[PDB]
Amino acid sequence: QVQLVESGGGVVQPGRSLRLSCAASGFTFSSYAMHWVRQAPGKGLEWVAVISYDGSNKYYADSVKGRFTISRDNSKNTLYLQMNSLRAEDTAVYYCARDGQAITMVQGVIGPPFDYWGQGTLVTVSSASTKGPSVFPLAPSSKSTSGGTAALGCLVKDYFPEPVTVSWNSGALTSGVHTFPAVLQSSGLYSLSSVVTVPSSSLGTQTYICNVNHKPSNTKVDKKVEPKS
Amino acid sequence: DIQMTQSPSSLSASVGDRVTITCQASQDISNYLNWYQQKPGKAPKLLIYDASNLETGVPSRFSGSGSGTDFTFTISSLQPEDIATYYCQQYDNLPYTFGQGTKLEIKRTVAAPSVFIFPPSDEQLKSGTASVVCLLNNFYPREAKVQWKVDNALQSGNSQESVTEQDSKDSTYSLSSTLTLSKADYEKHKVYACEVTHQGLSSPVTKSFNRGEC
Amino acid sequence: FASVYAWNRKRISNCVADYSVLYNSASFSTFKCYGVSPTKLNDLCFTNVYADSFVIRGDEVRQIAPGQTGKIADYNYKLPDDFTGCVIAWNSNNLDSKVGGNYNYLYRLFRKSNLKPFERDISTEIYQAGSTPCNGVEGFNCYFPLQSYGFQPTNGVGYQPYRVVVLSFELLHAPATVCGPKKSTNLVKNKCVNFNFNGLTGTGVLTESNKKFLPFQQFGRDIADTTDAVRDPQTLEILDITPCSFG
Amino acid sequence: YLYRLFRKSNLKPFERDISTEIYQANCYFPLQS
Ligand SMILES: *[C@@H]1O[C@H](CO)[C@@H](O[C@@H]2O[C@H](CO)[C@@H](O)[C@H](O)[C@H]2NC(C)=O)[C@H](O)[C@H]1NC(C)=O
Repeated sequence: QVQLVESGGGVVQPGRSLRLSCAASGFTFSSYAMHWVRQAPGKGLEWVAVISYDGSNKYYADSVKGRFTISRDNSKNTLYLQMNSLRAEDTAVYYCARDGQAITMVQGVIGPPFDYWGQGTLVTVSSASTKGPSVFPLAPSSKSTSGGTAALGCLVKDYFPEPVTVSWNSGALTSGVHTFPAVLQSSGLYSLSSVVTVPSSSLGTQTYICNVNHKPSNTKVDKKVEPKS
Repeated sequence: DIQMTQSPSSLSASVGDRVTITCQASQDISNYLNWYQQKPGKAPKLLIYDASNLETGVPSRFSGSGSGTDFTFTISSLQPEDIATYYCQQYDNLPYTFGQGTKLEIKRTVAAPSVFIFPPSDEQLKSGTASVVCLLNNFYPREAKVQWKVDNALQSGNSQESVTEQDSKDSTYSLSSTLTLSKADYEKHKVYACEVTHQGLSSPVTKSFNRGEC
Repeated sequence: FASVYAWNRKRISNCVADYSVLYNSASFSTFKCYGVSPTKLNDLCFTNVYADSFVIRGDEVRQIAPGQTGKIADYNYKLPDDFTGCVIAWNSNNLDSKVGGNYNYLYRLFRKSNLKPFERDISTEIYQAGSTPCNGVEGFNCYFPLQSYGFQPTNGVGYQPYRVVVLSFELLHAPATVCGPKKSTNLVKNKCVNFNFNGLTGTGVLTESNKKFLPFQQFGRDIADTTDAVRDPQTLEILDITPCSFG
Repeated sequence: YLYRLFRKSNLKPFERDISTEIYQANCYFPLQS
């Protein structure tokens, strides 16, 4: 039925070039329109580009022009966005959606616009490689202790390849375990810290080992957190 | 041809209420638009074509009002699985502008944070840098302030925060602020303090340690 | 049918209109009456009835009403704010929608100013959105003003074509015009009845007579000017009228 | 304040009619908000 799949995004340096892929399924592809829409992470949506039923009607946006181009395959139900002259600023997640209501574009008005069956992101940093993650244990302390509970955690910092995970005791503790959103430094590398609270009677008593796994690389390290010396 | 829309962004209410979002449109009157919801960690979703007339599947708690230059989304009878963003797209030209979004948040009883400060680990001081973490645990009003102080000097421009999604169990937030220094500059001061301000605190709480005191 | 941007306009005139065959036909998906509720149409008389005809989408039938806005009511077909007639609409997916798209049903989507009620505009000048003059060629901010519904048989309801007819009863200042079909029934003589011949109203007993009117004469009356005979308008026979016994 | 009913009775004086059986034959209802 009607659903879309997307691929072709990743990590590349600025100034380079990349083409995307927006494929269709179900419906007749060569009758509809196809949109391109994006959002920088933590910002709002923004319409990027559009083309008719392969009728060469772009009508690009501001700045975008002269850097972007649209190419759809009506015979294979796919669509490609190729971008050149990157800015190290158009790193985002990207979506393609169908339209049937434009004016100088697709013949006849049909159905609702923007049915939104896409996904797919693209990183444009200078990290290139997968800067391994450096781990420290943040010890439980009386400055973190209050009454019945005290908090301890693990700080995993300085890595580029965004998807990284830290578990507690091989996935055992689910109470109080809270991993905070990674932060992007000026150096260009990410960093985060995951913390969990545990009864203050149990400072060192049981096992609290953070399991750090970095999937783009192959890093796997277990770090124990104990009260301060 | 340049147009833009507005929104009363970042609202908050409780279960079983009525909300309103007003997308006022720019000059050059238009003709109906749309209303999208976006659960984070996923793709957006259509809810109402131009003006009104929702689609299928929607649980029919939604309504628009399209009369020229000022449209109002109106949801009646809130439901505990309908908190997301809400961006409205306006069409009828070359550049299809958008709104700004509207973050939604439930209502919970004022809860003060547990605060905790962590000094840098000895392993990191070998490497030549010092991260000083300060944690704020569970808390409704997210409008919390984290003031770092080093030897009683308020520190500006060497910290970063992040905050968790509102907790599905107790509807609280948690916040982590990281202060980053060089080993050299770290070793130049003594007291590291983290002063948290929050509505559930009658006066701010400071957690602090003294570099080099077991 | 006729497009939505150039609707038709038939001026129904002196006739016998039976809005009951309309009202009860149950084939209409929408039958709203505004100036006058529907059942009392076959009991009133006006000067002129106009009938306008066109074809729109399915969910655009709510802009054919007094006091609405939208691309249809703004500049395609505007109804005055004290409308009097009725609006009728029915789905026509099988007639007007054809596989591959029926691109012969257009509508206007740009105009300088909203229409006056019952005003019509079939021009085809290149619209000019921005300040730059257009000089009869397309381009940015220079748009062709007509779009076409591409109707297709596999469209969800609310995108299938609906045919619409707007009846507008008007009353200028003439002497009369079209009205409903006055009822009638069999007759019965030799009994005190309440009769009514064309508007001659009375009560009494009707017998057959030995008078002879003149072909243009429709009823008789005696000295003191009481009606004592009548002609009935279907047999062309004259009947004596006698008051019903009293004392 | 759900007033404005419509019926057959035409309501000879000082009587009031309360009931709901629909004037739907698209659809109608003898009540209006
Ligand atoms: C009115 O219409 C009826 C038929 O609908 C006419 O009735 C006929 O009258 C003639 C006499 O001239 C008879 O021979 C026929 O048998 C009648 N037919 C029926 C079906 O009734 C009547 O003549 C008409 N009168 C006028 C004035 O038009």
